[PDB]
Amino acid sequence: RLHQGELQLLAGGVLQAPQPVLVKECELVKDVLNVLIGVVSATFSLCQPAQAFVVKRGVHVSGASPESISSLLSEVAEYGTCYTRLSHFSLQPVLDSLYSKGLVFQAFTSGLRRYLQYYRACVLSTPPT
Amino acid sequence: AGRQSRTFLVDPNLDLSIRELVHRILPVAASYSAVTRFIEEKSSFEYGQVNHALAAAMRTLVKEHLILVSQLEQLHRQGLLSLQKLWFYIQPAMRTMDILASLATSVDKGECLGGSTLSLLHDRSFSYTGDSQ
Amino acid sequence: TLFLESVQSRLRTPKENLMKMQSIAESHLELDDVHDPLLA
Amino acid sequence: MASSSGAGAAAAAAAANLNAVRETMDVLLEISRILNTGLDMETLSICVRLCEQGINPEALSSVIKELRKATEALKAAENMTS
Amino acid sequence: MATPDQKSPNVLLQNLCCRILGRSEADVAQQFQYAVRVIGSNFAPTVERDEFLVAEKIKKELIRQRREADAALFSELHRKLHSQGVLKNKWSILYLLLSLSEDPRRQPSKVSSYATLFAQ
Repeated sequence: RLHQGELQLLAGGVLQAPQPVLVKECELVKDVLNVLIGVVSATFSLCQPAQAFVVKRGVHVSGASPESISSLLSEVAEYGTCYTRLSHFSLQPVLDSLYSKGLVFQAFTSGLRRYLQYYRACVLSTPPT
Repeated sequence: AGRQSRTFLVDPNLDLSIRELVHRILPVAASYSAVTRFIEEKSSFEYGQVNHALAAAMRTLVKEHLILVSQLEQLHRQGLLSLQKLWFYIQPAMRTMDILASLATSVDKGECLGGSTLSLLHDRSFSYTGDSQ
Repeated sequence: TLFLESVQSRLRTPKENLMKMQSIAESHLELDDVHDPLLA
Repeated sequence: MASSSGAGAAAAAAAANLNAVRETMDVLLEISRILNTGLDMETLSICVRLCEQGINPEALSSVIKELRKATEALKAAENMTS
Repeated sequence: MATPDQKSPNVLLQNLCCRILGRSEADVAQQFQYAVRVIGSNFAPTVERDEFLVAEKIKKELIRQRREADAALFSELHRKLHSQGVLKNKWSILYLLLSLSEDPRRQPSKVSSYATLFAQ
């Protein structure tokens, strides 16, 4: 906090640093698990066109700098974005009469659904501790 | 509305992840309701012996599905079901119910009855070349 | 290595992962989803 | 759905500008150290903010010298009283 | 967009005095008054208002102090600062830094305790 105040003093008020919101980690883990399922959380919001979690500006974690924590959370949000977007791409479900990708593609998407099921199983296997 | 899958309204104050899981599972419940309705209606003698027998087999499978659903309810009562575990367990049920609803909707759109119902079942079996179940 | 071993001796001086994955799947995968062994 | 993606990029650009400012401030601190100015991180930041406000360097230098003499007398009194 | 409450130069000077003295604002009131008197006094324009000229003067002064390496480092840092373009008044900051430079070779003339007599 002292260093951020010093940086703001040096920046002469021009760098409106987003206010560091201190959140308990025992919550950050929940947000991470939601990201692993592509779910937006209080700190990470889902950008629908990108199917991507967006970190809330000014996330502060105890014991770490809010900027470094934000960087870590940005990487985790990128991973969650990849998971959710890949799920959506693979989520093309039914070989309806409008399905033009053929049976080989449909079987590929079935295998991908199996893979994503295994991924979900792994995510659920992740202990929240 | 018609021979369509049932749509559901979810309480807006639910957790977004819970609401999305509910909306993902509800398609299975709607398909199950449609298949059970088709089985119970077309099992009447007026639908002909072929359509009646198909509906009866669907009704038996719906009974097995209800048994499965009751077992899932029991698992929920034990607290051993997580949202990801719930989603995984309903995924096979979701796909089976979706196949059953697609067959029901194909019979209904074709108004398939008796031998026509057998034609619709054959055409659905050819349509399920990629779906062994 | 031979020197160190001889010096210490004279001075008296000083599939399983697949099974684990199967158990994890059984604990976390739905009964009906076939495990893909390459994916597993 | 598109709009949500833009705010992240805008925030990243603002953070990059802030990081560049921080780097510049660190460079200025290093220069002051090389110049043996005697400013600490808090004092250096205050000096930077004051300089941004237009203070005359001759007046600032005289004020700094007088403040340093007063601070030295106060520090000697504080060290004598402890 | 509420540009961070950059407290007026008097408040900033008071905070600076408190930081330098290591005392609370209430303990530096006489020093604050002295600062206000100094700041209100007309100061002559700085000898050089050119960033590059100021950097060259700093390098020359460091060379006069036999700090040629420090002169080169100063010239490099000045080039970097000019290229960064974050500071609006490069000439003023350079003049301040030049005024605040201290010669490590000149043994500090230990300020006789007598200077405190005028501080009151």
